Amino acid sequence: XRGSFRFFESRFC
Amino acid sequence: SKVTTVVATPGQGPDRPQEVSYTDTKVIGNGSFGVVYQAKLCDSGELVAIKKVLQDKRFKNRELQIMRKLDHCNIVRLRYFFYSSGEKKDEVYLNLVLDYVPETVYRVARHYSRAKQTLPVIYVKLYMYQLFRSLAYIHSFGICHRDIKPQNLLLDPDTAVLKLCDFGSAKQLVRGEPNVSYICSRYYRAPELIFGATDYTSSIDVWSAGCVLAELLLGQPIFPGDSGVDQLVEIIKVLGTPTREQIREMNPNYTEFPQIKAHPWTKVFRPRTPPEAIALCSRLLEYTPTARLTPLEACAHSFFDELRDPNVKLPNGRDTPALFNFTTQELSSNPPLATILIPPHAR
Ligand SMILES: [Cl-]
Repeated sequence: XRGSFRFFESRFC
Repeated sequence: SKVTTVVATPGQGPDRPQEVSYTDTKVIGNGSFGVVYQAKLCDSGELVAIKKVLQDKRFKNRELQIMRKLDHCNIVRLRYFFYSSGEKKDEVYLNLVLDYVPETVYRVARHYSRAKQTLPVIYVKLYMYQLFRSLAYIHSFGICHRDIKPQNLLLDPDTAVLKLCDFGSAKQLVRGEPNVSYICSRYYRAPELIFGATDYTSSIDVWSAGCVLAELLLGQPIFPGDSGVDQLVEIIKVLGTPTREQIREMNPNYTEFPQIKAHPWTKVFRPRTPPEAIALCSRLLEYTPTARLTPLEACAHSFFDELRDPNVKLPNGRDTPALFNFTTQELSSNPPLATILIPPHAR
């Protein structure tokens, strides 16, 4: 998705 | 891909360094001021995070000093730290070996928001309660985090355990010592900071926590904007303009408002938002910093009553995470609240 995230990847992407 | 063996110092207690081997290092993300790697400890196979920050040749590392003092189930644990060197010269890194947590409140919130789905209020309760416990704990040392935002709330979504992380902005606030806010409190910036206060207190973290709550209830930030000026316009849309008395409470040095009334709190959130969640939010997002609930008072709020029910379970059928393992340190701002915070079934 878009925005400022802590990790490059997520199961919630 | 090779095995790396370092001599690393355990986070807690006096310095007793140990040989620690790890492998499978890869960049996974970033904190505010350091790259975060994942690694696997060769001994136990456990995944850890390693945050690599530049070590100043002349100044102590404040984040390390703070993290060595902390031991709470809702704060990421500093397992070890060690130093490493690049080829440059004076290029030294401090490596913080932290417990690894795979997701964040922000990722879960964004998933629900982008799907146009309300995050279940049981999760709002669990996440916010654990955040408030972590704040009660750090504030008891005089430590203000100064970067409370959902990307710094690590989450195991299956166990619902939340851990506060990223102490790179944190500082012990001492009455009479002025402080600044140039590189910190940018995400959910308390209004006293927008008004230029240098005498602010740990209640700036409670403002931020209120912004997290409002965002989980709304599915979007309540006060969006890059600068404090932009956020202030959005703050006025809800709270109206601050009164002269509220300005004095925020920054008594602020010399240079139309009276604009607040918007009713029940009209800010969607219908069917639980009334106690709105009541809690109204006691966090207050102009007057001393009017905000303390973290421990927030934990005791009626919004969290469901967490104190003897039969509460997670939606996946598991038990809730630990909620009642309080310590003296954490209770120290108001020990009589323990009677309410810990129902008889939990002690
Ligand atoms: Cl994130």
